[PDB]
Amino acid sequence: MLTMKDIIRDGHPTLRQKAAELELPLTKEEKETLIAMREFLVNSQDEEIAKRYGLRSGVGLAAPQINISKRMIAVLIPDDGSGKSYDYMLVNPKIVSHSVQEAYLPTGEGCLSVDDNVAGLVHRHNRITIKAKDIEGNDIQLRLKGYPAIVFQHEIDHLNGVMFYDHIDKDHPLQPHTDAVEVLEH
Ligand SMILES: CCCCC[C@H](CC(=O)NO)C(=O)N[C@H](C(=O)N1CCC[C@H]1CO)C(C)C
Ligand SMILES: [Zn+2]
Repeated sequence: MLTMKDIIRDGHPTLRQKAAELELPLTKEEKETLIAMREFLVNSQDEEIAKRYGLRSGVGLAAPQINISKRMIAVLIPDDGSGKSYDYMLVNPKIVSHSVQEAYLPTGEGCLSVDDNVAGLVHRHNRITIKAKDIEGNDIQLRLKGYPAIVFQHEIDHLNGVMFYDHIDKDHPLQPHTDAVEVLEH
């Protein structure tokens, strides 16, 4: 069972490296790792379990965050009320296309590897199309918008050694870009 002790903190060199592409099929160890990454999110979102193991609630996790420099991510965004939910374990995810229009969460973003909050808007693409493989090597192509698009971009960034605060404007951190879409926290 993965817990906060497995999540490396900001400053660790692995978080700034470029994660390595995965060869398909994945080995048994890599599959178990990806499943455990997803299980971590599940547990983090369970009030009782998260309390018992002092887990910080999260909706996404990238292999580099547990010191594994491989291009694998897990996203677990619960139903927001629209009936839409996102439960994906992706291998070699890549954004193949995206909108020019940007989007951002009004209160900024948080990271499991970053202990203290960092104020500032993180502008990302409002719409993206991702191609990736699933845990069994099959093909997956997602068309995402708004909140989920932001979460997947946050995770993919980890695979390229990019941290959310890298996007924050030094001078005007809370100034939304022209025509950027404000995404309600959901
Ligand atoms: C904008 C991108 C969001 C997805 C990623 C992050 C987790 C992370 O560090 N991934 O690499 C997350 O879940 N962050 C948390 C988060 O913002 N959450 C988790 C559940 C609901 C929501 C609001 O608190 C925080 C509090 C650590
Ligand atoms: Zn993060």
